[PDB]
Amino acid sequence: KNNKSWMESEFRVYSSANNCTFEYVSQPFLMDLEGKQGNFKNLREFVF
Amino acid sequence: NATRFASVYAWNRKRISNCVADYSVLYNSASFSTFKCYGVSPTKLNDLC
Repeated sequence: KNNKSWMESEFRVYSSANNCTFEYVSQPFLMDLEGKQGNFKNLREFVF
Repeated sequence: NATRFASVYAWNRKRISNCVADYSVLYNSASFSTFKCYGVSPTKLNDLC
């Protein structure tokens, strides 16, 4: 309701975490989840 | 620089990953009481890892 930003709030994927061997934080990116209409306006291509 | 450690059987292990440690001030500065090395010189830990 206040300051949307569409940021992640709760993490429901995994309940607990332990024995962490690695952690990293990448560069800040911009994401807007607001609903849109029409053809797909963006393309994201990742190779891991 | 920690204020209080744990017991000798309770010893805590600090996990250091994706970091850079300066070993020159830990040894060449001679700010501690004593140190002893095994298999590697204290001055060789800068170029080795």
